[PDB]
Amino acid sequence: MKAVGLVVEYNPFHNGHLYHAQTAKLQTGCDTAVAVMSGHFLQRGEPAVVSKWARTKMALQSGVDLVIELPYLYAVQKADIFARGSVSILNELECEALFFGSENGDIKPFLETAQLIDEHKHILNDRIKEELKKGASYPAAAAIAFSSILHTESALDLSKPNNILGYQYVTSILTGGYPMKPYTTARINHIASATSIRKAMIGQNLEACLRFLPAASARELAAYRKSFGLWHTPESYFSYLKYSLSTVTARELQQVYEVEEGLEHRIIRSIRKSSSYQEFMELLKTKRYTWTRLQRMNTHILTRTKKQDMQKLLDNDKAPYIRLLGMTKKGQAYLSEKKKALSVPLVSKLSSFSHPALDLDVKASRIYSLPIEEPLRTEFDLQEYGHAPIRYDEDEQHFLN
Amino acid sequence: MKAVGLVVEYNPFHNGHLYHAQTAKLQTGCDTAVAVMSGHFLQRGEPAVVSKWARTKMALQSGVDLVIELPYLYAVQKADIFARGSVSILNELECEALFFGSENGDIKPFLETAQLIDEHKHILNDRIKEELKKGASYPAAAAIAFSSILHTESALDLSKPNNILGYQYVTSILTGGYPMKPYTTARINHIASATSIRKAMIGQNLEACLRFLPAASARELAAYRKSFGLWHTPESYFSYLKYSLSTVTARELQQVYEVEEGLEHRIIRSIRKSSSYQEFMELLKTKRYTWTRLQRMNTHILTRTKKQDMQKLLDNDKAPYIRLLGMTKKGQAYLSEKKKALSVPLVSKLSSFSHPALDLDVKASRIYSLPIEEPLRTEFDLQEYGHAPIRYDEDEQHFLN
Ligand SMILES: Nc1ncnc2c1ncn2[C@@H]1O[C@H](COP(=O)(O)OP(=O)(O)OP(=O)(O)O)[C@@H](O)[C@H]1O
Ligand SMILES: Nc1ncnc2c1ncn2[C@@H]1O[C@H](COP(=O)(O)OP(=O)(O)OP(=O)(O)O)[C@@H](O)[C@H]1O
Repeated sequence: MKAVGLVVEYNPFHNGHLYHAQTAKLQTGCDTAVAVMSGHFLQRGEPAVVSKWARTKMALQSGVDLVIELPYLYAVQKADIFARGSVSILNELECEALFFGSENGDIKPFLETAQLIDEHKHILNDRIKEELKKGASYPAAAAIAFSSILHTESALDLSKPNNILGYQYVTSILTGGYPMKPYTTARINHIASATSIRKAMIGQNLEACLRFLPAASARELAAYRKSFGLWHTPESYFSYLKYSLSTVTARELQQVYEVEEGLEHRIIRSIRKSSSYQEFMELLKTKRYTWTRLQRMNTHILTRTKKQDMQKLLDNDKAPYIRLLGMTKKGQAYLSEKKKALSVPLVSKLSSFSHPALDLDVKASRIYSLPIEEPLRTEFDLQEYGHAPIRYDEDEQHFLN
Repeated sequence: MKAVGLVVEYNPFHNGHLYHAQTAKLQTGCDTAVAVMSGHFLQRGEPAVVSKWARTKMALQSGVDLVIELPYLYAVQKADIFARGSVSILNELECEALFFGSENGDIKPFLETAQLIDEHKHILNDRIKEELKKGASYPAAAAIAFSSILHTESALDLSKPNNILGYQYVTSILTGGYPMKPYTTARINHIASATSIRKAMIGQNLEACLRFLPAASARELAAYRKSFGLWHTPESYFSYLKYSLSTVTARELQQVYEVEEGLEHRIIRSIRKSSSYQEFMELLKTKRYTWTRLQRMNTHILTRTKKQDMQKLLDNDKAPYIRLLGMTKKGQAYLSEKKKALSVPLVSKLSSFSHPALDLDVKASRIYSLPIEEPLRTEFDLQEYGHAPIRYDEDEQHFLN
């Protein structure tokens, strides 16, 4: 038996994510779907509207076999590091394939571009050279080099988000040396975006988005809103970011991952007079910082992650551990087969390992749950250490916990 | 001009404080009352019920001519350190008189006990070490070495808080040889304890205290809760203690003022499983910590005040500046008469002067607004800067700002 990897934030799990998990198998030919998922803070820098334990329960019912956490180390990063770490994880798990979405059903222009950029990298990087000399910025210089080779209309659209993610997936397998086959199909009960679906529940109104949500999801959601009493938004953390930037020194704020040299001063001026995450971000955005990148930096400023430590962990060539959130009986079976071949530990309960990348995952949790009104917060906190992998039986509805 | 020094924290200012301010000017023959008081976080360790700005106005309308902030540096401290710098600042302002209420209306056992203990201070450390070398503990060997004297019928229980602080103002004066004469009287439309009042306001009673609280003071409290929607309590900050203990390693928390070696692990461990600030404490209790010492510590954790910060600042034998919060007609002329005499910065606008001890007070003023809901909180943080030091017209009630 053979495995198809999916890189997913599942924010939340909806019918579209279903179209992914089912097409993957049919198109690749693998009877096993393994997803590596961003746990509590995602690639664009925002918190998951629900815990990674809940979203696991949803995915395990909707056709994913193994749910592995994408360590925070790799998860809050722009696409290439995100892809590098997530593709390493799928590599560790011997997935025969990688199934990623774009607005194209075709895996070809991802391929053709990759080599082109793979082979021209010298020409390219020598072409970035010449341009800085003319006094242009680096993004300028980079844009000028790309366009010489890449203005041939291939045409890979490096705008459409998930295509960028596709390119870096294909990229990472290529410089990785992984025996992995990238697949893909076109994105599209017509299906809704995860975004618009989020606004729904955020408006307290989860009823709008139901037909777009698989059944298992709605309950687990309703159960999560019933269990812990909120849905999680970025504005839930503003109060704690405001504490963070209060209790730090501009020398200390310089060392937080993604705070570039000099910005820490602008950072502190803005936060004092910022009455919302919205306003704060409004005072923050620069030419040097995209919207999303600020959400990333702000999340780091939330977990108080230092550059040096982050540099330490990125230097590792492979995922430090395999963090097991959940599994079906196929998942369990696929795992126990390959487990002996896993070269890094397999974490199910947190007492089975100690690594700096994992405290980071645990810390992210302890921060993530802050919005839950006490005592309800503390019950939640028992989960990271408490919650053992969630086990579903595809012979319907058996959770064994 | 003659001024009487008042060492106070008005939380709130009650009938015991109003009587204490009028008898201050009566019994000490001074035309002016100068108060040094804790701004936002106090000696007992807890947050002020209401901002230093408003509590100032319960004082100016109750007979205090001048109000200076006791910096966090001295304010949140053991009673030996607290008394020292309060007295230090009142002597800086050239107060010729000091006035404190007490469980012992008698200064004489205070001047006795003080003059008594130094006469023997060699006899003590010997009986201490003689107990110490015999395996006795610190407070035991001291309680034995101290009960080797003083233990006559005199009482003056220094098991009583007022006698403790009172002995400590007097000690700082004698040991300092200040030209400032100390005064005391016993503790007695009515009069209650600020604490039994406080717990009465937490018990959803305000006008209940109107028997036990003056007009201005009661006028001032309502308009606060009106604007910011709260009275500040220790629990209110619990979420920020969780959050702050959730980012910090053992080593770094180890470096926090008043965190004893190895107590970090217990703290980090205890905060996890505590769904209440009260629960957080019981777990933390070890005989080397009183409850106040544990409350004082939770403050230094919140504000992230470090041992090296503190000891470096505690070391000096003078006060770093005079922060002026507010004043009367009388108070102004006194500040104008003694202005040129101050050997340290008179800080009216915060803009004028920056000092690490000053950095500390503002950091505490930012931590103080945190339970306040925005947009109010963002505006509350305006007060530490663009607030003209308050001024009030003694004769027929006018604030000039
Ligand atoms: N309707 C859909 N059609 C095709 N692929 C989908 C669909 N919904 C999700 N996927 C795929 O599922 C995987 C995980 O999705 P993820 O949680 O990252 O959402 P997303 O596609 O980024 O959301 P959005 O569509 O709002 O941009 C990705 O490979 C994604 O392309
Ligand atoms: N009712 C009272 N009788 C006598 N002295 C008082 C009274 N209230 C306050 N004082 C004195 O006024 C001084 C300033 O007190 P502070 O503002 O520190 O409050 P406190 O003494 O902690 O409160 P409490 O009055 O509840 O003990 C203290 O030294 C205290 O002894």
